[PDB]
Amino acid sequence: PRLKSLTSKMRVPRYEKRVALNLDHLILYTPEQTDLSNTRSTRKQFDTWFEG
Amino acid sequence: PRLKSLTSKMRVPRYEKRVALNLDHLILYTPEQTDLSNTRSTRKQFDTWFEG
Repeated sequence: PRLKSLTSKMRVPRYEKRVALNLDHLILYTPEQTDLSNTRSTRKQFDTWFEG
Repeated sequence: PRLKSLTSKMRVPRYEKRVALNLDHLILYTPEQTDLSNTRSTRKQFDTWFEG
């Protein structure tokens, strides 16, 4: 006996009724936390400084 | 011996005397609490964002 975390009967928004929006294939998405923030800048900027 | 929750001899408002206003067929109405609030917005808005 085993199972998964995410579910489908959960209370979730619905455009129309049958639709479930937060598609439950997102099991694999956990990049670095700080890497996503705004407090760190972007890779493009980091490049253009390094080139200028 | 059995019975129901709601009653008729209860103190209730009355337009005129014979009338009972909170019609006692409301046994079946318990949608989700948050679904009724104002703190969550409406399904129409949720659609028009999703379409815009």
